[PDB]
Amino acid sequence: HHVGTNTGGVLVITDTIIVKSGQTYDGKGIKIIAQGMGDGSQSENQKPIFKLEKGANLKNVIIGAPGCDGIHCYGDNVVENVVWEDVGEDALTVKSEGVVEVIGGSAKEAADAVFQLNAPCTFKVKNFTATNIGKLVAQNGNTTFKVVIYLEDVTLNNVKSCVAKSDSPVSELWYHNLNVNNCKTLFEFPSQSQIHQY
Ligand SMILES: O=C(O)[C@H]1O[C@H](O)[C@H](O)[C@@H](O)[C@H]1O
Ligand SMILES: [Ca+2]
Ligand SMILES: [Ca+2]
Ligand SMILES: [Ca+2]
Ligand SMILES: [Ca+2]
Repeated sequence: HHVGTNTGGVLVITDTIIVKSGQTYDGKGIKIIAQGMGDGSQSENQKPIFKLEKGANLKNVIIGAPGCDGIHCYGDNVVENVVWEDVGEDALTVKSEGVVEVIGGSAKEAADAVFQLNAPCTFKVKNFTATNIGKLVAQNGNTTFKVVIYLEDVTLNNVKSCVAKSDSPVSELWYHNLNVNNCKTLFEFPSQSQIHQY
């Protein structure tokens, strides 16, 4: 496990990092601390640490407290080996349509949702651990567009509300090698038949 060459460095930022289409931001293990962008509370007007435009990728960062409004993803994004040490309002939001994959990494201390889906998308969480969270995935409340969520090799500990919540009857959640400890209720969807294994 060659840890990255920026490991032990801390980057203090005062504005959102914008990653453009076709660009990959590779932090090489850098820890990011945002200043002036939010306190990581549940206040809904914090800034994102990263804005990933459509077709942008992000890898190998640690997001330190304050988690602010985390990572905004505008579709067709891969987010690989990102560690949220203390999730802010949420960890990652899907803001526009496309495929978004979170592969590797982990999240801890989400007072409410880790992943927030606000546009129709295909959303995959793979090889991921999260501890002390309200929900792993939430589709924006009272919306009825379609998301399809895949949880593959995911381990969850201490889930206060549920693994995933959606108010959309057309949305679907598919899981494969999902391990959950200390969780209220697994899935808050209009019908449990929207949830499938594979
Ligand atoms: O964090 C977010 O994306 C969301 O959080 C809340 O659910 C809010 O009601 C939404 O409109 C959106 O702001
Ligand atoms: Ca929110
Ligand atoms: Ca937190
Ligand atoms: Ca948010
Ligand atoms: Ca919230």
